[PDB]
Amino acid sequence: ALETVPKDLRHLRACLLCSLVKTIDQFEYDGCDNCDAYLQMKGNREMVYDCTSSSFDGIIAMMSPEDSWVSKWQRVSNFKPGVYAVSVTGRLPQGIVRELKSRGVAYKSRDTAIKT
Amino acid sequence: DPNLWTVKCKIGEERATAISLMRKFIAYQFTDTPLQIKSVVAPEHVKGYIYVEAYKQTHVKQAIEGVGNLRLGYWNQQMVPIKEMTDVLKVVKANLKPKSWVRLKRGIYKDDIAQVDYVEPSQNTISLKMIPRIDYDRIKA
Ligand SMILES: [Zn+2]
Repeated sequence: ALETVPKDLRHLRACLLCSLVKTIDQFEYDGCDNCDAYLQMKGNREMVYDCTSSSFDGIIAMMSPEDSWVSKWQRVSNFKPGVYAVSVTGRLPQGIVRELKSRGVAYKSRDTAIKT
Repeated sequence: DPNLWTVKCKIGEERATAISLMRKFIAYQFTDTPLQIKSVVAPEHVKGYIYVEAYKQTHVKQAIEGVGNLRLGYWNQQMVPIKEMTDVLKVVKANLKPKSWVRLKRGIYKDDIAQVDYVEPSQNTISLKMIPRIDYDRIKA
């Protein structure tokens, strides 16, 4: 859709669960689409900087999760189309990750990149 | 499994090409001439060409028509082996973490190692640790 497309290249962040790369204005107004009920992002800015982090590299133009090898490798087949990444460095604090497992959300590390 | 193709591009324009391609796909997805491209990879370390995912060469050949940026890489479509379908996504250590060591390019402390202390969420300025090198105003006039 036209709501998930980044509008301006400057001031872009990325999520850590589904690695959703968009613009800060969309994050403040729309927020993470693939996971909204379990993350509570729409209607505030502090949580954006709490969970999402700008430390990420790599961009991919994802259009068909159901039929693509990159999606299977990244484990993002059950997500909506959009611009994702391949390496998001970061880790959520010990106050938000706890409730994800209780509600039936498996927290995995999307930082597929290697260290040294 | 789908194949990954390679197309040449200009040096310094990789995110603009990606956003233009996504806009074209979104604008021409409900028409009689859709795009069969699955995905494109634009790694940050590489600069000078981009990748594209599709089964046949005709798909990407007819999907990059009209664009004025990929005109250079239009008469040749190279195919990479299946073993290279996993090294492109690899990244060697983004690169923004506090209490880390970074280097400077401009200023006076050129080619010197420093250390990060605090990061501003505004993404406009960042603190840095370094030992001063000035002469304390004794040599200069
Ligand atoms: Zn996410």
